[PDB]
Amino acid sequence: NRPNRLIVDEAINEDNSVVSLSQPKMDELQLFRGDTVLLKGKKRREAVCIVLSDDTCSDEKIRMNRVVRNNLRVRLGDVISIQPCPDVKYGKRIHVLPIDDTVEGITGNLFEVYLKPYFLEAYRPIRKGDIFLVRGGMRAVEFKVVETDPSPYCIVAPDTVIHCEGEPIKREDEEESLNEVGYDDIGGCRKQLAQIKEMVELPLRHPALFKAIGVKPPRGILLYGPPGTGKTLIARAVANETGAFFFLINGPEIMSKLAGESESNLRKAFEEAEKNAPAIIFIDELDAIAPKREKTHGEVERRIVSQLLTLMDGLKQRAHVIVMAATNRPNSIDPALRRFGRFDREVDIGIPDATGRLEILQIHTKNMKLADDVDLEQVANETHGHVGADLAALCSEAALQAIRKKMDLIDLEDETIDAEVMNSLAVTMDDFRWALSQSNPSALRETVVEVPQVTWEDIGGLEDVKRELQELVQYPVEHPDKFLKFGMTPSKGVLFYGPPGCGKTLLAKAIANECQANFISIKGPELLTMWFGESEANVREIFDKARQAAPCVLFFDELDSIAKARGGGGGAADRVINQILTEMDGMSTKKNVFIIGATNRPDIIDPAILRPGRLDQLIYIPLPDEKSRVAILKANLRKSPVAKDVDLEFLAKMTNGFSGADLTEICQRACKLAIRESIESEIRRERERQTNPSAMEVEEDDPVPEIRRDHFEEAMRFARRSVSDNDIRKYEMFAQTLQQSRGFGS
Amino acid sequence: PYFLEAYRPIRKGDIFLVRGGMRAVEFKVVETDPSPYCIVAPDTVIHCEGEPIKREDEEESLNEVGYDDIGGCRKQLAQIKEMVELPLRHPALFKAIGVKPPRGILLYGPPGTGKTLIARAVANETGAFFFLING
Ligand SMILES: Nc1ncnc2c1ncn2[C@@H]1O[C@H](COP(=O)(O)OP(=O)(O)OP(O)(O)=S)[C@@H](O)[C@H]1O
Ligand SMILES: Nc1ncnc2c1ncn2[C@@H]1O[C@H](COP(=O)(O)OP(=O)(O)OP(O)(O)=S)[C@@H](O)[C@H]1O
Ligand SMILES: Nc1ncnc2c1ncn2[C@@H]1O[C@H](COP(=O)(O)OP(=O)(O)OP(O)(O)=S)[C@@H](O)[C@H]1O
Ligand SMILES: [Mg+2]
Ligand SMILES: [Mg+2]
Ligand SMILES: [Mg+2]
Repeated sequence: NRPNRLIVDEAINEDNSVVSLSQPKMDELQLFRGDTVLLKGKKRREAVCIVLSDDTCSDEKIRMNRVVRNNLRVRLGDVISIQPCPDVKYGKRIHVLPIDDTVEGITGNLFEVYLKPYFLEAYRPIRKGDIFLVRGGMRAVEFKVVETDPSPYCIVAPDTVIHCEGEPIKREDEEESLNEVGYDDIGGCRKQLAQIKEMVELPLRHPALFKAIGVKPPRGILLYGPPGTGKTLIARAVANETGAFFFLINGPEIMSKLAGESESNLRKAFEEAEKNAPAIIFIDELDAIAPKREKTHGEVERRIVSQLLTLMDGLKQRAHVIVMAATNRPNSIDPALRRFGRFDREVDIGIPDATGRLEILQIHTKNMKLADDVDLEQVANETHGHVGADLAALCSEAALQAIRKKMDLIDLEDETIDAEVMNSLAVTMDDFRWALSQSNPSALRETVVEVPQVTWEDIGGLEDVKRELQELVQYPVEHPDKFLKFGMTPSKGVLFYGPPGCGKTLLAKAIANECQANFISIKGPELLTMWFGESEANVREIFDKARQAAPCVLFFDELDSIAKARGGGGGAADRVINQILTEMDGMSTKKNVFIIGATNRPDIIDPAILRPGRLDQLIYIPLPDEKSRVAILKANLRKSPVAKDVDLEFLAKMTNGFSGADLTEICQRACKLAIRESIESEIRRERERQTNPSAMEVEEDDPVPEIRRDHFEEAMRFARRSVSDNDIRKYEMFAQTLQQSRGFGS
Repeated sequence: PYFLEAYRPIRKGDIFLVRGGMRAVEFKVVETDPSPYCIVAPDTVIHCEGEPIKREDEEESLNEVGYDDIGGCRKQLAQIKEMVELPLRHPALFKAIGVKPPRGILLYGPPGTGKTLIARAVANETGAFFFLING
């Protein structure tokens, strides 16, 4: 019962000689955050590192980098003893040698480019026989600390002369390489990688214990997503990091053979993974082998599908084999493969969000050298609809434009192998600014599931509606116990209705931002574009995406288009509304999926939507008042530089009966007047400066930097109301008599 | 915990079964000194040391499937017993009657509701020969 045996978890820090610990474990273990610890591992191999602190780190777990993890012959979830050692002295001679595979391109220097900035103000604790890694110069490079004269371990001081001359040596056959793929090469998919580790790590770490329990493990894991999102990468990383045997079956490579060779290749893969248990068999591109029953023709294709089903069912009589697979959508797989005892667990890898895209861009720009203006958060906010492969291509294209301009400088003697041109080489912001425009993203039709970025501050007015939406959406998530006590059940749906342009889409986004839930937006034209024989699996697919990503807000915008397409034979409108109604009835509230609709025409809505148990909360969103108009105009003008002279309350008194869209239109029109005036002034000053050279005052400056009362008072003369007064009386009537539409009605 | 406040009447040569610990376990009462049958009192010292022995080839195992592994389908299992139990219990008598039995029984339902299980249980519990063809 010792407090020094610890177990490895994933690393957050980026350094090669830093381990992390939580503070109570250090205080029990008598360690401070400047110490120099010694770490023992399997096959009697040990390491030396600098410890620091963390709060996200637990006590039963230590977080260390992959380079330390591979110098200890340790994988994820293994045992390591830590002990303090202030017995570390400085050095005199330290002999390093590169490793033969990483040094086949460059020749010339290795000391000043690589080793010189690495040990400067670092004092990295090294030991004899350790491999370390340096990034820089569009390449990563390995070295091994071969010999220390104060043997065996020391701290690299400026006293130590570092021998970097000799032959790059060969590897030992059990040295784990650093060009392999691990968990740090994957970004933007934290949750899914956690699920796959939970499913897979225990039945492959502990086969004997888990056989001795008597529980069944999973055996079929189907990864799916759009093309190019890193599924082959995830399977390869789980295989390398658990250390299991790994056999790869490729889809076209099996279907390209002749007949009896295809059957025997499948059978040999499953037998060979019997022999070397534990294993992982990865079937890449499954829908080339086993597509739909109606899309196969012949004897050979159906015979291969039946072969694969026999082997998947016969895995039960085997020991410790996981079968993974990958496909671009689940609906094209033969549905007999997704039963029980076959591919029964599904993991969905989607397109990344903004945090994900920044993390991809940081992965691919490791070995490159960036210029000092390049801010990758702006690139990550610009690139929308990019999967990971597109971001890798964008980084590669920017690097090639930089090397092309340096061949515009240096072309004559650049043909030799120089390290200096690589030293000077840098990628500016305009290269990324170029390659952003000449890039063709590939996931724009895909439905986006993310948290929105519209807070409550973008919305002006509407103060009781916000309270009512909190009490509908947020309260049965945070406080389920009150609803258990008082004996009621929460409701499921809301319908917003009202005049055009008053802020319904913004409210539906802001409550999803408030509750930190996902958000799926569907518009009426998107449902009507879905075809005659195609709308069915599509509406079911949207309600499935809502169940997988719960707690969710599923928002049906623009219902008046679906209503107007009925009656001019409008059969597709009736088919879509009936199928939405059936899916709402089937939905059980124990996943916290919450449904919202919105309409500008509350007179032609289908009354069966308003039934209790369906969208039966009716919130009327009206034209704003004078205080509300002041709040709207303040909300739209937060980014614009506005002069002090502007009176907003005067604009609110002058604009009566406007909606929110018209107030935004007035702001847009005034800003265009400002840009026109500025460009006239720049043409006039350029003309005058060029027509009178040698001017005594070279004073470049903003002539008008802000928006004054002239611009708003001119933009006010072109204002037009969007909602006429007869319409206002009709919306006031429906505000009270909408709920009576279900009987005979009107 | 098994024999505590139980006083279970045992006999020499019987197999019994204990559940617990994410596993079921078998034992056989091999030898009683008041031969052959007795009641397990706190007087009895219970020898639980030795080698776990092999089975006899006609010992019916308890990892097989019977009618107690099926739940939630009382009515249908009653129908299948009525159709099947008499023509397989008494073949000679039923041939001597002159009535035809059924010969094709189609079980159907959604995926995952235990159809393979029901057929396997009827096969084990009647003791008929059983051949499995897989599609
Ligand atoms: N999440 C990611 N993080 C880092 N790199 C990624 C990521 N996703 C994709 N990539 C890069 O994109 C390349 C192609 O990804 P793939 O693994 O081929 O994706 P995929 O699932 O194979 O798509 P298909 O349908 O097989 S073409 C990878 O080799 C990586 O370089
Ligand atoms: N209450 C409001 N506060 C701030 N901006 C608003 C408000 N209402 C409307 N806007 C602005 O007007 C635009 C239209 O708002 P939406 O919420 O999309 O209105 P809508 O109810 O969906 O009606 P339409 O048909 O879509 S214009 C928004 O993008 C805002 O720029
Ligand atoms: N009524 C039940 N009582 C107890 N366990 C059941 C029951 N139904 C299913 N199971 C369990 O579910 C497992 C799978 O059932 P199966 O016998 O495979 O059903 P099934 O009819 O084979 O479905 P398919 O279409 O063949 S995949 C069984 O091995 C049992 O563990
Ligand atoms: Mg692939
Ligand atoms: Mg809108
Ligand atoms: Mg079956």
